[PDB]
Amino acid sequence: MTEYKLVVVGAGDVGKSALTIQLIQNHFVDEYDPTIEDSYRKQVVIDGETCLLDILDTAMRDQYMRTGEGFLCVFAINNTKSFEDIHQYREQIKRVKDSDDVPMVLVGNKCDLAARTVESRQAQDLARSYGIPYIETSAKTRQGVEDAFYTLVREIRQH
Ligand SMILES: Nc1nc2c(ncn2[C@@H]2O[C@H](COP(=O)(O)OP(=O)(O)NP(=O)(O)O)[C@@H](O)[C@H]2O)c(=O)[nH]1
Ligand SMILES: [Ca+2]
Ligand SMILES: [Mg+2]
Repeated sequence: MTEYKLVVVGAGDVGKSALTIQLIQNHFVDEYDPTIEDSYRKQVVIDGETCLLDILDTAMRDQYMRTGEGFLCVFAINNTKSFEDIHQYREQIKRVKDSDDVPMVLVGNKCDLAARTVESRQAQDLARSYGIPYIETSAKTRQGVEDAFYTLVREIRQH
């Protein structure tokens, strides 16, 4: 079966682990729940293709990073700095992959919140400038979580 190596990156506490554990185990990380594990493997069927997903939940990180085939770049919609950090995460990925054209989706997480400081349009516009999809997610409600990871798999297949 086909394999996909996915890497989840982003600033602290944006929800990298929550998104990954929600996709892998269908439960929501809260305050004091374990996010010590950094790697996850899951067999899933995606558009009729049985897929083996390796997911690296980032906190020898560079050797792991270089092997990623696609990247979820995550910020939280109530964390302006995490959104401003995205450009640096993308630049790092581009350098370690040695490519201007890496499968990537921009994820705006925590879209369940009743107040936000990062507007959807400005994330939409940044993603357009990168040529990549933008998906708003909630690891809490599961909204868009499968959409984000599967869209990333589809971007890797398009590559
Ligand atoms: N309301 C809400 N809170 C969320 C959501 N996703 C994560 N959180 C909360 O945000 C905090 C950090 O989540 P976590 O997944 O650990 O983030 P992280 O990016 O893995 N942090 P770290 O860099 O420490 O690995 C936790 O309190 C978690 O419950 C979400 O979609 N909605
Ligand atoms: Ca293999
Ligand atoms: Mg984490």
